Amino acid sequence: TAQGLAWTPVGGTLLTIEVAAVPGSGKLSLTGQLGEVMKESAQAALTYLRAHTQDYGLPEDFYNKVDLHVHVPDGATPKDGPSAGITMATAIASALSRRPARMDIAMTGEVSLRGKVMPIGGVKEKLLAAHQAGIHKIVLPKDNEAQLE
Amino acid sequence: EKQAIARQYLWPKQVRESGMEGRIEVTDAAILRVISEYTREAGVRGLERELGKIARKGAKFWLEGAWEGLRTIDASDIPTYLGIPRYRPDKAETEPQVGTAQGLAWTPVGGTLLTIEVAAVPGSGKLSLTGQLGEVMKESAQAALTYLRAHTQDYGLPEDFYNKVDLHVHVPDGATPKDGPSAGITMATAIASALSRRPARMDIAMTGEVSLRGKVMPIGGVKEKLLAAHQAGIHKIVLPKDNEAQLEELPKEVLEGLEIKLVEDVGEVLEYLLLPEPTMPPVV
Amino acid sequence: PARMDIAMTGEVSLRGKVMPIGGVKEKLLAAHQAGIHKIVLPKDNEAQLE
Amino acid sequence: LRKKIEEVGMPEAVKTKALKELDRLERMQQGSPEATVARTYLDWLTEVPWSKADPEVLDINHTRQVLDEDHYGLKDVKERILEYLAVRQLTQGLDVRNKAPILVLVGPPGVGKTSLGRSIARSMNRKFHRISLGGVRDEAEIRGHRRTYIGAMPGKLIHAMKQVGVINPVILLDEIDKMSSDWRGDPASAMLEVLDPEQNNTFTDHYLDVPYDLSKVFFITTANTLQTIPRPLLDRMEVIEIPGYTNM
Amino acid sequence: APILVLVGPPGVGKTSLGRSIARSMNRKFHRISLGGVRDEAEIRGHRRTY
Amino acid sequence: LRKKIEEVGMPEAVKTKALKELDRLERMQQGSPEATVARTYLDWLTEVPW
Ligand SMILES: *[B]([O])([O])[C]([C]C1=[C][C]=[C][C]=[C]1)[N]C(=O)[C]([C]C1=[C][C]=[C][C]=[C]1)[N]C(=O)C1=[C]N=[C][C]=N1
Ligand SMILES: *[B]([O])([O])[C]([C]C1=[C][C]=[C][C]=[C]1)[N]C(=O)[C]([C]C1=[C][C]=[C][C]=[C]1)[N]C(=O)C1=[C]N=[C][C]=N1
Ligand SMILES: Nc1ncnc2c1ncn2[C@@H]1O[C@H](COP(=O)(O)OP(=O)(O)OP(O)(O)=S)[C@@H](O)[C@H]1O
Ligand SMILES: Nc1ncnc2c1ncn2[C@@H]1O[C@H](COP(=O)(O)OP(=O)(O)O)[C@@H](O)[C@H]1O
Repeated sequence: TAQGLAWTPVGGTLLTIEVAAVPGSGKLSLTGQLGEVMKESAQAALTYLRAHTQDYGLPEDFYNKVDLHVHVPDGATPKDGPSAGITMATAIASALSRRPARMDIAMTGEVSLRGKVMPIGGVKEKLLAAHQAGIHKIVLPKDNEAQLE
Repeated sequence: EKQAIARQYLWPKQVRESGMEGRIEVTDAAILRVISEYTREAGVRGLERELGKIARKGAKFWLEGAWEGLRTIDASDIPTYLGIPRYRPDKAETEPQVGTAQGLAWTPVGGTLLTIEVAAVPGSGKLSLTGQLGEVMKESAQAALTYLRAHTQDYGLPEDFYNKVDLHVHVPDGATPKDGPSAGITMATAIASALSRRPARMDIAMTGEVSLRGKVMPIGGVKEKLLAAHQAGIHKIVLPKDNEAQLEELPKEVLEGLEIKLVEDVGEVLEYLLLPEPTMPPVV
Repeated sequence: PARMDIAMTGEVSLRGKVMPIGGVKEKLLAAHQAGIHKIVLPKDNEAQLE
Repeated sequence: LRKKIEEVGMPEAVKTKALKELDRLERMQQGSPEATVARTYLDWLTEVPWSKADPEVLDINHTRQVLDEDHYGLKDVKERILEYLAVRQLTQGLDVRNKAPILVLVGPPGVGKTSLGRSIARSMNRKFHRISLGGVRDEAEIRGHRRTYIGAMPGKLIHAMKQVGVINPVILLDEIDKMSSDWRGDPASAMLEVLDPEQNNTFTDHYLDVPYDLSKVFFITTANTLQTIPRPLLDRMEVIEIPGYTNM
Repeated sequence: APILVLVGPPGVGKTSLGRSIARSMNRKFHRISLGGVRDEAEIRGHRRTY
Repeated sequence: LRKKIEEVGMPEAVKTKALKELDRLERMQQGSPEATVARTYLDWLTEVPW
């Protein structure tokens, strides 16, 4: 489970991403009314984690022994975008490595296959929403430090 | 051309039009920073608006507390007169990376840089193509992979990657739609480097279609791609042989700065871009 | 066997965590017309029993 | 009326138009369908202001002390307003009528737009008047009607001038997004004719025929979006974006 | 040698070239900017009977 | 207009229809919005080749 941040036209919103790793054959299910860009970012994060399978203590062959399921509550609310990349990377790595993720840290950021964190948009609504809900720690891309002013 | 137009015609008009007369002045680096970081347009009107903003800032700072003579605005003072930079220029890499290659794109507002990146993980012979790619570009990827499956002994590729390796091709960023066939070679370089564990030189941009038997076919829009490759600091281009008739549309100082190599076969590209020794352990 | 004299409603998440719903009034009135006297309801909907 | 008309103000073509109704003597005590139109015409002619202005303060430090005690937040919007006002006071003569980067206030509904217009108009100590442009789709709603008709009515700007006797008031053209254009009519051409400060000095109506003092009459426009303003009006503007408010 | 048309993106100088051509041959310069209506009944007028 | 209707053309039924329309236009008073429609219609019937 990891804590993420969204952008509505009337302000920001906390969103929780939770994933499950159950025994299976390697399928990937993606529920919660997700758009196409968000499914592609989840697939990019999973490919990055399959490449670096020894750096983080992941199992050696989870690509054909584990079915993953990525769910973003709630249903009946369509969600899209790509700023959710490192949140899903954190959630998938926490579920595969059986290591708990800290929930008192919000995060946001687009991911690529080399593991590079890309800039995002709408940073001040997300940070105001994270502040007025009681979260005091943020992970942000370095190329968004211009907009912290 | 935008820098020269802003020097000659635009900036004195905006200064005289705002009320200042020679109590304020910009340099050339400030003009190039304003163009590159506050303006994305084919015309010139947004740059005219930005110079108007700078002159109106200077008029307000004159009317708060005046100064003596001339004040020369440098490139550091542009965010103090315009705010947060709202665009990010393209940067060229410098290190040979394994599994990626440097490509060129084309918009109706100017060429950009695009980076193809490919991961090769153990699996069962499945191809994934993400990054909002159209159909022509997916078929270009399939043609490049079939050429590489037919020629595994020539490049040191593994003997059975068609049923032991999953491939994934990603083109950042994931939100803008990307289409066309002009990057057939870039994908063939990236897939071959990802499968054979040897790095690809990021000094060199490249373009051109590919056929199923390995012929580099000509492409379109070469001057915008070459200008964008020159502005980002890349001095080596791989280009199809059939586009040498179109190099005469470039400025002379741009053409002297670029070292252009003209190809017909894909093997000429893979000999030139890949470094001859593996650095990582193989996939399977 | 699941006992059938209990009507229930609620949204489930992947962690096993019941989340609130809408239209509680009409659902409880329809369950009370039919003769069901036992309801399972999420905790965040007790503000709407009023 | 010949007591009323020979007073302070009016130019001399106005006087040649003003000597029209001496020999328009007897058609109003009996009849007529177009008798009170001339009575009302010279009432309009002596009613509009002439040669009386309010002397203006243009100090930006007094403008900050006006704006900050009327609104909370909106500090960057205040600063861009100050920049526009500073370049307004700094230019006299040339390049003040060649370039009017006319203010456009863009934001969602519910933010303070009209209140900023009244606060700007109270900062320069001048007399505010608001003209809404909601359902406006005909040029005679901005211009006049011909006095040769039964119902002849001048435009809204003659009303805005006859409210307050200053030569140069502050007028807020509210909601120019909603100017609907179709076949046979759009008053955006009259908007460009009255709005660009290089042909508005030769403005006229279909009701009155004299030129006007629409020279330093300060203008502010508001909008909810940009994409429905006509393109010949989207060259004389300078947008200022009001985003929406923080919880605190 | 027929009607000349000037094609390109906006922002590139396409009106200032027209003024340069007009002043080079000592004419005068106008600009209709058509498209403000949705009919062919505003290029040609309507008669007095309307 | 009566002379013009008599000169050019016409088929016989079209001629009688145009003459009845002309008499109808002669009975009514001018400037009314009924009269301009009949005047425009007779203008179209006369200047079409028969
Ligand atoms: B990211 O791209 O900036 C982000 C994606 C996201 C974040 C957290 C949870 C799900 C998705 N995008 C958004 O904030 C999107 C809106 C958006 C999408 C594309 C471009 C710009 C902005 N947010 C949502 O989808 C959303 C859904 N429900 C409520 C609020 N926001
Ligand atoms: B090529 O066809 O000249 C090239 C395709 C391409 C390949 C790899 C990455 C990006 C693009 N074309 C373009 O750059 C296209 C325009 C095009 C498309 C189809 C046929 C002819 C020309 N441009 C883009 O896809 C693009 C441009 N800018 C940003 C994002 N995408
Ligand atoms: N920043 C602010 N400070 C103080 N009062 C404000 C502020 N913003 C809005 N208000 C008040 O909000 C109320 C509504 O303001 P309006 O100008 O009517 O909103 P509006 O968005 O302009 O409405 P429309 O429909 O878009 S024209 C007024 O009483 C204002 O005083
Ligand atoms: N090549 C050029 N040299 C000098 N000035 C230019 C050039 N191109 C554009 N401009 C300036 O930019 C402005 C663009 O205005 P305009 O020609 O109306 O744009 P458009 O033709 O796109 O409507 C002109 O006023 C002109 O002064």
